[PDB]
Amino acid sequence: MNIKLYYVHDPMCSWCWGYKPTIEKLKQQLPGVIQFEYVVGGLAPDTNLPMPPEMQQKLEGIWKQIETQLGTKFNYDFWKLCTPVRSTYQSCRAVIAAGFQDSYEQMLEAIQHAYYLRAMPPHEEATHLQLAKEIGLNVQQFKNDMDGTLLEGVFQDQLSLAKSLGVNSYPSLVLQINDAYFPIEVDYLSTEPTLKLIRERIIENM
Amino acid sequence: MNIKLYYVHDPMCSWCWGYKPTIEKLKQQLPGVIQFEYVVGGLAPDTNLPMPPEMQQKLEGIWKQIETQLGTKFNYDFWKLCTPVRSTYQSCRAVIAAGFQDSYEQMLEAIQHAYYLRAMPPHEEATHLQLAKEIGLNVQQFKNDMDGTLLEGVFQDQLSLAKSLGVNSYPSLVLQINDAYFPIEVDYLSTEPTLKLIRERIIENM
Ligand SMILES: [Mg+2]
Repeated sequence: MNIKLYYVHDPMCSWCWGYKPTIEKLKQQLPGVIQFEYVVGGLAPDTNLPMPPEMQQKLEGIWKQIETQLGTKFNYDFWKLCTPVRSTYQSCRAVIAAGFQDSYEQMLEAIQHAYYLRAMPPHEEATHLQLAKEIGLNVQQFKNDMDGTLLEGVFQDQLSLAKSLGVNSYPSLVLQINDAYFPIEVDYLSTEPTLKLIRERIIENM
Repeated sequence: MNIKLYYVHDPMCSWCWGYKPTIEKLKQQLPGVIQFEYVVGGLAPDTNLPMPPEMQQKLEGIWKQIETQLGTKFNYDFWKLCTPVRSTYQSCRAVIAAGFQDSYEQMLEAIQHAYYLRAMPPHEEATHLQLAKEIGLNVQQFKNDMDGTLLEGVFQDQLSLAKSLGVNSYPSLVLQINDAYFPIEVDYLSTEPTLKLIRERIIENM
């Protein structure tokens, strides 16, 4: 029997940044027989149009919700210092490209820190290349990888997979057992109920 | 995947009687893939040696501990009304003979109630016959099965199975997953920690 937990996220998703300490603990605690697979869900298509000011006020107020409920840190200067753009695809391509040099998780964290703490635009090339350097990547290979057809192939496969798993919001977990798929509820604060749900599913399917 | 939970017990073990409501709940709650198997371990070989006063007092003090810790019921008149004998192989034969007529659990409970509640001597043949009659067994067949070499064989095989499973004392639980065996700690007051131990072990071996 073949068992996999998909974690469907976006580097620019606020709740996923709120979820970070728990999903990392979850992945560490998961039994070794379960593969863990990240899937970018692709929160917003490529675009250069600046975010209209109502959408900016909304997203800012969501950061404050997450801070209140989860204790998550945000540098609110992002809304003052940057021109926010509703576009997340480049940041998904950056994490996948970093994954080619075995640094998927290091780049994911670096983009979340950039966006939520460092007041840096997470959709910009300048940010991605500055992060690639900081994280120790071969910057030139990372830049060629971002622009190659191999990466658009991988990226497209993950966007289709997120829709195929039935995911329309982030973060989401889906557990696969052979040919069957089971959504798993996210618990933001604790790993214990999530592991219970996973073990229970596996055992009901034996 | 072949999964089996062995419960190793003796009808005349007083902690097994203290365990009874929890082990019965456990057996009801077990996921359907796990088979439950009773194994008699044979606390003490056949004998007529009278239990002397110091051991009668030690065993009665254990009954009090069990009552204090678990709320278990005892009729202490056993200690005034009977001549106790530490001899349990016959009582193990009796539950196996009742199992030949699909009444293993009914005879096990009738022996516990006879010993702990009815102040009846649990090692005496007259007790076994009386319980066989009270639970509605074919009494003639029960006596033939008790005296036969067939039952002696099944009984010796249980004594060897219990020792093979690593068990010297009761109650004990051992989980078999294919060819691997895992001791599972007993929790006298609830099933939830024990089910979690079982689920964790199964997922850790697949
Ligand atoms: Mg004795």
